[PDB]
Amino acid sequence: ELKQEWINTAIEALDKAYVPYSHFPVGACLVTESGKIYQGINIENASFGLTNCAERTAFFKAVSEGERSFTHLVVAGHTPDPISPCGACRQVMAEFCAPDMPVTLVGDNGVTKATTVRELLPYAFTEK
Amino acid sequence: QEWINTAIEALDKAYVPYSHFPVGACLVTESGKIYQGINIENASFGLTNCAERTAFFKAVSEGERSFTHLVVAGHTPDPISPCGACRQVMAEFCAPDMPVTLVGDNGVTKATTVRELLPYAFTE
Amino acid sequence: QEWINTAIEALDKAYVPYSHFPVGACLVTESGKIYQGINIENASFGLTNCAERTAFFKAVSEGERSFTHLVVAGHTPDPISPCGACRQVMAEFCAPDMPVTLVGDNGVTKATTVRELLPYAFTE
Amino acid sequence: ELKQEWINTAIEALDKAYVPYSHFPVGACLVTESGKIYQGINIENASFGLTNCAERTAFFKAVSEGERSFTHLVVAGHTPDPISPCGACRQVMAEFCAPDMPVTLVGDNGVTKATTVRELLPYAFTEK
Ligand SMILES: C[As](C)(=O)[O-]
Ligand SMILES: C[As](C)(=O)[O-]
Ligand SMILES: C[As](C)(=O)[O-]
Ligand SMILES: C[As](C)(=O)[O-]
Ligand SMILES: [Zn+2]
Ligand SMILES: [Zn+2]
Ligand SMILES: [Zn+2]
Ligand SMILES: [Zn+2]
Repeated sequence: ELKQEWINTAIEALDKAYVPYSHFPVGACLVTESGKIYQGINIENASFGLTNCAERTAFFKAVSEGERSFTHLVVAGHTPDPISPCGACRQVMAEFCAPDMPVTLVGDNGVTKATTVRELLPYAFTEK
Repeated sequence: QEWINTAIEALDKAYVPYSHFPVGACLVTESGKIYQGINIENASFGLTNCAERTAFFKAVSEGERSFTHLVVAGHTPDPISPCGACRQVMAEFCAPDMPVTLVGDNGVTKATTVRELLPYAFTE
Repeated sequence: QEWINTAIEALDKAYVPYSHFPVGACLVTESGKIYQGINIENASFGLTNCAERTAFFKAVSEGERSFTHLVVAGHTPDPISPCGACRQVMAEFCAPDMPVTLVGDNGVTKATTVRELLPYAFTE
Repeated sequence: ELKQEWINTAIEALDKAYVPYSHFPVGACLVTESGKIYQGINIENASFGLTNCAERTAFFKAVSEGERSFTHLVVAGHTPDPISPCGACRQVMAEFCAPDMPVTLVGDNGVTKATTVRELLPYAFTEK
């Protein structure tokens, strides 16, 4: 039940995207230790390199409000296969999430992929 | 003063385990809503996000598109200077005439604007 | 003219499969050495690198630290504007007085400087 | 023999770093289809988010000179375990390199890790 709600939150973010250059929305639902969620949207810039992905938007929102303990991340796109977080997003994930933290990826027609931080970013570069 | 206080109080909440250089931001909408930003570093420095951009990403994620003021604060002898990446995100979302207040330690402030910080801006 | 030609000729070599918006750069050292930059996009747009920054990274990787001119070109009606991220990298490595020539289509040019593009720069 | 030369190139980049903020050098040796190499260095900025990693510096050098076919990447750091490319670097790797392209990571005391693009960035986000 909870996972279905998180998926709906990530999907709803697709209509909150700021993507006037790619027209490629991505949505995220980041779940905290308490179960409160932070929604992420893609936010582009005319200089493409300053674009901020939905996953990172969710982390920056949560971390700015003092969140440091995360239990799940859901990411959605309008894609034939489940949306894949880019490497920059995976690196921010690794800063704040345990390797075992589950990640649910969804795409068109209900396609889903169950994964984890450890699986998305093996041998991760960290403060360590 | 409330906007200055929001930016300064953010300094004690920043995620800066690598620089120990906190930056705070207060982004104000036309409706008067306040969005607070902090800098959020990463073990890979290039993935660090500035306080100004954190505030914009928060506000834009909640549908805000009309901004009337930005305050940026640091623990600096002179009023802190927004970096060029932050200025480019300001230009994406703010009118050139939108005022920007820069703050440092011991009450020092500098009044500026989007137009002055990023002249001949790269745009759409 | 050679510096302008280097920046314009880079436009046909850019890696821009997503924007199809090429940008070229020519970075000149005090010794007269030329470094050419192109923009290099990524499927994740946020990992895109601008032509100006490509030129700086090339030059700095070869030990260059003294820069006397930067030319930036685009296929634009007015002279192309460096984004704020590029301006911040210029400020890392260039004196405020270093001249910057901006170029667009049909011979349009704009003369500027690091100091004018990024006033009150965030620094060391 | 060739791999030892690439490792020396990546190690030599450690003395070409521009890292006045972290004092954490990273070196890279990117090998093209012809065997010509591009050396990468870490290049920091006072605004940390504009820092460019050694791996990406090597790719940007090579790609600016028309290179699009890469056969190996070596990365070096002064680290107890073999240096780990961050996720941003892995994402640029995936733009230009085949999943099977080998990656050699080295650290202090000759420690080495043999890996690949597919292993560093599974289920990679791409143009596809
Ligand atoms: C799937 As993405 C472009 O938000 O890293
Ligand atoms: C003053 As800043 C490092 O947040 O651009
Ligand atoms: C003019 As540009 C997109 O290289 O900063
Ligand atoms: C190991 As690195 C900081 O060059 O991604
Ligand atoms: Zn991403
Ligand atoms: Zn900044
Ligand atoms: Zn730029
Ligand atoms: Zn990296």
